[PDB]
Order: sequence, then structure tokens, then C-alpha cells
Amino acid sequence: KPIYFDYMATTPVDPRVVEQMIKYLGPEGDFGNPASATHEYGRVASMAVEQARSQIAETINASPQEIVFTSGATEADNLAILGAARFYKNKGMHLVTMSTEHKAVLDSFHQLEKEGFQVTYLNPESDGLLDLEKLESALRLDTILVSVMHVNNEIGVIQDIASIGELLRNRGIIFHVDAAQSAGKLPIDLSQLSVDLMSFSAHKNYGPKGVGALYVRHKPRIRLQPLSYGGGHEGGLRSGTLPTHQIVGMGEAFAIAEADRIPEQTRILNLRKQLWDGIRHLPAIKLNGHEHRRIAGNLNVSFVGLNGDSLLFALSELAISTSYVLRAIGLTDTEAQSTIRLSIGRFTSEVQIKKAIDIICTQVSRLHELS
Amino acid sequence: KPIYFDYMATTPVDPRVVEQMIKYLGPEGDFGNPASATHEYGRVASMAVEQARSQIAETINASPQEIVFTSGATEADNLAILGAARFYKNKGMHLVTMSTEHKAVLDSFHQLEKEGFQVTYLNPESDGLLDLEKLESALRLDTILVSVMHVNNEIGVIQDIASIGELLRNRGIIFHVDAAQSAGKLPIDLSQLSVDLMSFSAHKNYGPKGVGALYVRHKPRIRLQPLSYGGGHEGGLRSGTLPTHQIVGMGEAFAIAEADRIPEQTRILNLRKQLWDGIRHLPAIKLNGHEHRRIAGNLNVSFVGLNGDSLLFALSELAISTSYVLRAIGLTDTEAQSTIRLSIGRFTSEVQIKKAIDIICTQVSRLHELS
Repeated sequence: KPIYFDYMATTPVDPRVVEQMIKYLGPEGDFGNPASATHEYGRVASMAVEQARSQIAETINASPQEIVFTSGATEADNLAILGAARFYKNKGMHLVTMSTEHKAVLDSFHQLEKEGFQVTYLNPESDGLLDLEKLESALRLDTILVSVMHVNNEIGVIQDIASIGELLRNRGIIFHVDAAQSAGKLPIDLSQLSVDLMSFSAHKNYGPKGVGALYVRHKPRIRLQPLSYGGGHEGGLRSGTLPTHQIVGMGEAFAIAEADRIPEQTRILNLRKQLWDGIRHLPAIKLNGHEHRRIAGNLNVSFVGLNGDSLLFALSELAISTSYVLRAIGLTDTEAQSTIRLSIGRFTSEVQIKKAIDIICTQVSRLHELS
Repeated sequence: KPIYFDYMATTPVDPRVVEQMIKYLGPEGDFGNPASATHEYGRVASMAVEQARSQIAETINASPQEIVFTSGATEADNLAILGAARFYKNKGMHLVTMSTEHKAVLDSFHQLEKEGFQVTYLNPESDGLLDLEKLESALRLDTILVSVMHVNNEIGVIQDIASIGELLRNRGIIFHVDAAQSAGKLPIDLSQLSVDLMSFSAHKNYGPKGVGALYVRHKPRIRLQPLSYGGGHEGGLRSGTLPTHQIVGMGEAFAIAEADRIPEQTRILNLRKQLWDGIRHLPAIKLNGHEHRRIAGNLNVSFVGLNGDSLLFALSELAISTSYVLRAIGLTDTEAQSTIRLSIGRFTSEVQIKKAIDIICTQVSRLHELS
């Protein structure tokens, strides 16, 4: 098997999380429907759901009642953005986001444009950071919602959601943050951060795919127009069945990551710096995105002059990712296609880092030699 | 533990299904993101997703491309009903369903009423069966969509989706069927059935909670206006991440159930008949819903004169379910609250059936004696 260096696409479920999830699957376990109020199979499953809701809430310093379970950060992004814009449209129909947002955010705004909303898509600077003066200049008296992601999924850059939130709160503008790539890695304290809506994905944080959550601030109260209809119902905001094993898995993953967050992230940073220092003397290599205001595990690099398909093949002993985010920060088409995303995580070893350096040094050297 | 008699609320994941799901979770397994096209972790996970899509398609005689994965039959119902009505509204805005549909269907129609759609909610007859003459009389030249569930979740009655579909096809009306309670139990052959949209839930069929599918007929082509935005994308109809373990679990559950469907369902029918024959001489007991045009595992009975809370407590050695469906078939408030739903399934034994008869006979007798 190639060495996995694509943690930002998905992570393995932590084995400690697997051990908890499997208690909620088969006939020997707690398989009841959390909505079955009339027997102990249902009640036990509900208790496990609510314990996971508390685990997640504790990691971000929110209350459990502010946590709405979803099928992933895609649904959370959709529900936050469509739900808030549609609920508050009588207050104004101008919206602001960044051109570097994940498609689950951009495509939500694209839909709202068909509904008459006016959307401003701000570009970052060339290091991927939003110029907050450009944000301020874009705000209008009829701006009702802004969405800015905490960590970019391609280039790993961190936006200053603390300042953004405070600036928007003073204007009465709702602030949504896509935190899919930051939860379990960066501090999130919603008792201090002026964030109104925040999206979470379990499988970016060593939980199972197919489950996420939306934080919905209770004070000042944020309301949403829901996107689903049926049973449940997560305070009326999300209808459907509560999948006990998925939710248990998400709660346990969040608890595990937060309990060791700073040591784990600094160990990962050390490995990422080691990787970068091992490859950064290769000819025409460029690091994309701010080097330090950046999640520990992300290394996004362009090998100017080389072909992306050729890089993927030559580097096939590494499992890596090989365009609109790169264009937004100023790369040409040609530069963007020479770019790879390496991402490191909980199961990356020092031995694998040294092998990656050797593979990248050897193979990029050959591609330059064979150029 | 009480004996589980609430299979229609949820089923345990079959242990054979668990064994497959767990191969797609932790770091030792195939945890890659199916959308990661640039390495073998992604490609292996995609292959498992597509194999599960084929498994499901084969059980209902559809093509894989007609299968859209969802987070459950709730999302599938929402996507079918809102998506078809909103896509075809220029053709007409009249819709027809039954008052006995699951809330994921009724609440979708409730939302469309806020969007200007006119909805006719037909009541069944007192045995729960739709009078198809009443359906025909309700159809209009501007009716674009009808939704009728295959198996009712409360009283287990089976609607004649074959005749309904043919009647609607002749009128150019889209037919949606909620099959959450019938897949894996009743025959479904979409090469013969004139059904345009059909919803599926894994956890009603011994798969994991939190995953389902929507069948979308390819010929004549059915289009839908999607409810989600982002990546993927299931032919543009459902955005988000494909959760490999969930989808694998659903595909394996569907394959297992269909391979032994008629023997398993007839064994369950024998047990359900045994249960009913053991309790049906109790005073004032009434069976709700047609006795034979009914899924094998459902027994919905009213103990006229007794209190539902008292029944739940007295019968606590059994895990059972204890209102608008019962009102629709003609029960009074008082009769409806005296009603329990017992549902039998794959792990119900003959020994448990005999114990249920003894418990129900003993405890209902006492409740009548202590009345």
C-alpha cells in the first residue's frame, strides 16, 4: 500500500472510536432506535446519542442543545447557509463569503443567487488570508449573513474567525464558519467566539463518514428554515433518524482529539516542517498558502514546470491529492496543475516522513532530469 | 433485557453485515474517500460503493445508475417528493397522497402546500387499504405526482402499487413509493412495476441506520430538483460524501435479505400467525389493518377498554411500540390509545413467540381482572 498522505480528504476512524461504534450495530449490542421512547432499547440508544452530543458540545464550549446532528459538514453547510438566509431574508438579501470556500458553501450561495440573494465572493490575498479591510468594505446595511471557513481544505490556511465574528456581531450580521477542517485541531471556544453557526464533519477528525453536526447559537437566538421534513427532530431543524453508531463515533472522535489536541497538533507540525525542510530545496518548488497561519498537517506545494499527472504517477508510493482555490490565490492554470496536496495526521510516523522526503526528492529530481 | 418486538422501528444490523462494514472504518481497513480519484485508497473505496450500488439495484431489478444514496428513507422521501414536484410544477401543481403516509412524506407535502401546491390526502378504508376508485376520482388533468407507500409502518398493510403505477403511468403522472417497510420483504421488480421514484431505508432491512437510497427511473427519464449542494454528486441529485461503511452495509443487507426473502418472510408469517392465534381470544382484542394483505412481521392490536400506558408497563418484558394512522382507519381516540404494535423479525425465535403469548395472555388478563 502507498503511504496515506491524504488526511484532509478523509481520515481513518480511530480504532478507539471503532470499538465504541460497534457496540451500537448488531443484535448483541444497543441497536434500538433513539426515537423509540417506549422501551429500554430506545432509551439506551438515546442516552448514547445524548452523551455524544455532550462530548461534541464540551469540545467547543457550547451547550448540547446547540448541537444539531447532520449527515456531514455538507448538510451542515447547506442548512446553515440556506436556512439562515431564507429565514432572515426580510431583514436583507445581501450575503458575503470567500471564493476559496468548499463547494458545499459556494454551491449553497449559488442556489441563493437563483432566489434573488446578492452574493459578494471575496478573494483572499496571495497567501490565502482574507484581508479583513476588504471584508469590512464589502459589508452593507442589508447584509444578513457571512460565511468564512476556519481552515481551508486545499491550502490549510487559517482565517481570523475571532475578529471576523466580533466585527459582524457589532453589525447584527449572522456569522457562519465551516469548521470541518479545524475541529479537533484548532481551539474553538464558542463562549468567547462570536460565531452564530458552525459546521462539523466527523471523518475529518477520525470519526466515521456520513455524520456531522451544525452548531446553532442559542443566545442571541439563531433560527433556521429547515431543509428536511419528517420525524425527530433536532429542535425542528433536522428531521430523520438518529444513527446511534454514527453519532457515538462522532462524539468519541471529538472527545479523543480534544483531550490531546495541542500535543498531537504540535507533533504533526514537527513532522510537516520536517517534510517541508526535506523537499524545499528542490528546483522551482513553491509552498502555497501562508506557512505558519496554517493547520499543522497541510503541505500544499507546486512543482513549477512539471505535469500533475506525471507527479501523481512518479509519486505513486504516496497517496496524495493532485483548482479554484489555487486560482484565487493567484496561480496560473499551468502552476495550479503542477500542485500536490500532502496532508499528515494521527497515524503518520517519523519513518514515513523520512520515506516521503526520499521519494519526493528522488522522483522530482528524475522528472526534472527527464524533463 | 426485554424481548425485542419492535423491528418496524429499527432492526439490528445483521452480524454478516457488521463484518463487512468494519472493513471500511479503521486505519487497517479500506478507509479512503470514494471521491479521492488520485490514489488506490479512494479507488478501492469507490469500488466497494459501486458494488453495493449494484447489490441494491439487483434486488429491485433496477440499473445501478438509477440508485441515489441518501442518509435514509426520510431524505429519499424528501428528495423524491419536493424534487419532483418542484421540477415539474410548470406541468401542474396538484398532488395526491394518503393520510396514512409516514411523516417524511406527509411533511414534504405540507411544505409544498406552502409553495402553492394543492394536495389531496386520501383516507384508506377501515382495513387500511386504499380504495383505488377513490384514487382515480381524485386525479386531475393537472396532477403531476402521487405518493403511496408500499407497506404501512404502523399497521403493516400492503398497497397495490402495481395497479396504482399502471393507472398513473397512463395519465403521465409521476408515481413515488415509500418502500422503507417493504424492501427485503416483498417482491419489487422495477422492470415490471410502473414506479418512477422509490425510497429505501437500510435499517428497516438489517442494515445500519443513517443510510438509504432513492430509485430514480431512467426511462422514461425522471428529473428532480435537488435539495443538497456541494460535491459528489450522485448524478447531480445528492451532494455530499459517500460513507463507504454505511453504503457497504446497506448493499450487503439488501443482498442477504433478497437471497432468502420468501423463506424468511414465510417463517416470520408463521410466527406472527402463531402469536395472533395465541392472543386473539382475549376479551375485546381487535386486529388493526387487513389480516392477510399485510407484511409478515406486523401485528397491530387494540385492547379496547385498557390504557396504553398500563399496557406498556404490564407488558414490559416485551419491547413494543405503544396515532393518525389509527384515526385514519376509523379508531376513536380512546381505541387508538389502547393499541400496541408488535413486530417480529429475523432474530425472533419460536421460544420468544411462546413467551410473548404467555406474557400477553397473563398480563392482559390481569389488567382486565384489575380493571
